[PDB]
Amino acid sequence: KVQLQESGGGLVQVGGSLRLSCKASGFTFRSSAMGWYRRAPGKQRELVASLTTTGTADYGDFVKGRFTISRDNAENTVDLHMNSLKPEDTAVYYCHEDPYGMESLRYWGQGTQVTV
Amino acid sequence: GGSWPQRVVTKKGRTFLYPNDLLQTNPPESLITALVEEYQNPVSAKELQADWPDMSFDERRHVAMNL
Repeated sequence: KVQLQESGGGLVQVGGSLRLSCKASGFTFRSSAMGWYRRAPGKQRELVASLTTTGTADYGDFVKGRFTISRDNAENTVDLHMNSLKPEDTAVYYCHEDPYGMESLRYWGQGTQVTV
Repeated sequence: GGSWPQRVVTKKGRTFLYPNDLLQTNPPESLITALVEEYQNPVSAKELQADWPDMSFDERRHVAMNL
């Protein structure tokens, strides 16, 4: 059964860096997209970063070269290294796995808080 | 009333016999047809057909109910 475990959130004040980590438990589908969305309070859920099994990355507009997304398929994990963080980046960050890169099959993590 | 196994229709109109059609070496034919013609994604169909024998029941159910 797919469980998505998130870790690495928490507070760091402006200009800092964090590593969000997400490990996908269960089946390792031959192709999948993994990434992160965020929800700031009262606002609408946004895509932060995503990466397929082939290796292509997709970033939200606001990222602007600040973030790096990597994946270690051996352990079926994905890590987000965030740099130069700012007050606007404070939100709840949710991990997601999309079997075969399809939103209809998406699993969600429970969400991890990041605070500047 | 009510019986077992049960005919299932999903929120998106997929039909299979539950649980039998999810306990086989091949995925339910409706799901293969859905990926090919509805989504126009034969790649997904080929890959689901390949992963299915190794997929646990929870994951087959997850796919069947949400595809």
